[PDB]
Amino acid sequence: RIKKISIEGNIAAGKSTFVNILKQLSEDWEVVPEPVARWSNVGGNVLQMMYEKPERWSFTFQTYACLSRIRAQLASLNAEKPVLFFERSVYSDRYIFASNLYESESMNETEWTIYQDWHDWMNNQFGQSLELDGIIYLQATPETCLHRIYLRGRNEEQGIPLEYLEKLHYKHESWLLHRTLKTNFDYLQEVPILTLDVNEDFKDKYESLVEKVKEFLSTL
Amino acid sequence: RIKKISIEGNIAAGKSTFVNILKQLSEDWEVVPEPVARWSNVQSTGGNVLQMMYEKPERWSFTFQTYACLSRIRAQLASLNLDAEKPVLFFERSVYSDRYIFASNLYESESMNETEWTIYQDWHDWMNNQFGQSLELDGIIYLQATPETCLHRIYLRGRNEEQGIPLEYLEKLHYKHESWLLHRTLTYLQEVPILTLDVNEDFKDKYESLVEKVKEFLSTL
Ligand SMILES: O=c1ccn([C@@H]2O[C@H](COP(=O)(O)OP(=O)(O)O)[C@@H](O)[C@H]2O)c(=O)[nH]1
Ligand SMILES: O=c1ccn([C@@H]2O[C@H](COP(=O)(O)OP(=O)(O)O)[C@@H](O)[C@H]2O)c(=O)[nH]1
Ligand SMILES: Nc1nc(Cl)nc2c1ncn2[C@H]1C[C@H](O)[C@@H](CO)O1
Ligand SMILES: Nc1nc(Cl)nc2c1ncn2[C@H]1C[C@H](O)[C@@H](CO)O1
Repeated sequence: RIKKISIEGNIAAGKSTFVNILKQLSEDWEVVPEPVARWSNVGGNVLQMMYEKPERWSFTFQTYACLSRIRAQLASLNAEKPVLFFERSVYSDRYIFASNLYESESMNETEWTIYQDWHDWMNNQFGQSLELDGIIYLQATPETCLHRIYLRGRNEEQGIPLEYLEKLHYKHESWLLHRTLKTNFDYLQEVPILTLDVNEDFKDKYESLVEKVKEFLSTL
Repeated sequence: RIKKISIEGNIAAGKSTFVNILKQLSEDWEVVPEPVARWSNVQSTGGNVLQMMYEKPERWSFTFQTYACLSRIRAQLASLNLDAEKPVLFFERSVYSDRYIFASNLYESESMNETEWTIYQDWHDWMNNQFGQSLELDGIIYLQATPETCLHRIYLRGRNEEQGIPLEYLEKLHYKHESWLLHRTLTYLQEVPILTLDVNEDFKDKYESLVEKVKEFLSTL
C-alpha cells in the first residue's frame, strides 16, 4: 500500500514549492504535479481561455483539467513505506473550482449537471485506486495568495481578483478546516487532515513543516 | 457472451423504427435506444442540450459531444448486466459514430475549434479505453437512406429542435457513413462484418425482406 496524500490549497499558496521540497527528502516519497503545462498547451492555452472568458470556457476547462489530473494520478500508481503526494485532487476540482464557477454563473445549470454526472461516473470507475489516506492543507490568506500570483507572474493569472481567491479560500476552509462542506464522497468527512500555515515564506524555513508531515504520516 | 450489433444510419433513416420491429421478433433480441430523452431534458443520475447544440453549434457542440457519448456508454454498459440462448444486443449507433461521424463533422465545419477537438479526442480515447472494452462490436447494420429521404423523415417525425437542419448537413453525415461502412475508407473495426440495408422505401409494414437479411447476417457471425 502506497499511501496517497493530497496537497490542497488556494492558487499560489505554495503547493509546488512544498512538494518539490518533500520529494527531495525520501526515496520512498514521490509526487504527482498538477498537469499545468498540458493545460497551457493543449496556442491551445485552455487555462488562458477560461480566465479570459470563463462563461464560455469553464466547463471545457473543468472536463480537461480533471481528466488530465486523473490520468497523472493513475499513472503514478505504477519501497519501505511508499507515499504518493498528489497536487490537488478530483475533489477540489469539483467542490472547490467547478462549484465556485457554477455559483458565479460561469457555468449554467446544464453545464453543471453534465459536469457532476461526468465526475460521478469517472469516480465510480476509479475512486477505489485514488482513495486518499490523508490531506495536507497548505493554508494561506487570500492576500498572501494574490501576492504569490503576482510574484510567480503567470500571464493567464494576472487578471485574477482578490474576490475570486476569497471564494476559493472559503471553500477550502469550509471543506478542510470547518469540515462543513458536503461532498458526494462520505469518507472524505473522516479522512485525516494536516493543516499548515504557509503565510510565511517557507522556502528556507521548512524544518518545522516537514517535522509536522512526518509526524502526521506516522499516524496513518 | 452477447453478440453486440450497432445499427448505424443518418438522422431519421429509421433506426428506432427498425430496432422496435427487431425487439418484438425474439426473446433473445434486446435493444439499447439512443438516450435522446436524456438529451432533451438534462437531468442527473431542465436544459435541452440537443436544442442548444442545433441553435448554436459553435458554442454547444463540444458540450453536446461529451454528454451524448457518456450517456450512450452508460446506456450500452447497463444493457450488458440477457440467460438467453442466442442473445443479440442491438445498439442504436455506437461510440464510433459519435466520434468519427458526428464530432469529426462538427470540427470539419468549424463548430468545434482545435482545442475542443483535441480535448474531445483525448477524452474519447480514455473513456473508450477504460469503459468500452466490453462494448466491442460483433457486427454493424447500416440503414442506408439518401440525404433527401432523411430530410423528409425529419419533417415527418417533427422534432422541434431538428426543423432547421439543412440538406447539406445531412449530406456531410451521409458521406461519413458511406466512407466508413460502404467504401471502408474512413479509425478491429476495419474487420467487423457489415450488413447494408436500403431503407429508402418505407418499411414500417414491409420489412420481412429486411428482417430475413438480418437473421441471415446474424447467422454468419
Ligand atoms: O515559501 C514560498 C512559497 C512560494 N513562493 C512563491 O510563490 C509562488 C507560488 O508558489 P507555488 O507555485 O508553489 O504555488 P502553487 O500554486 O503550486 O500553490 C511561486 O512563485 C513561488 O516561488 C515563495 O516565494 N516562497
Ligand atoms: O419506414 C419508415 C421508417 C421511418 N419512418 C418515420 O421516419 C421518421 C424517422 O424514423 P426514426 O425515428 O426511426 O429514425 P432514426 O432517427 O431513429 O433513424 C419517423 O417519423 C418514423 O416514423 C416511416 O414513416 N417509415
Ligand atoms: N478545476 C480547476 N478549475 C479551475 Cl477554473 N482552475 C483550476 C482548476 N484546477 C487548477 N486550476 C487553476 C488554478 C491555477 O490558476 C492553475 C494551476 O493550479 O490552474
Ligand atoms: N454524437 C452526436 N453529435 C451530434 Cl452533433 N448529434 C448527435 C449525436 N448523436 C446523435 N445526435 C443527434 C442526431 C439526431 O438529431 C438526434 C437523435 O439521433 O441526436
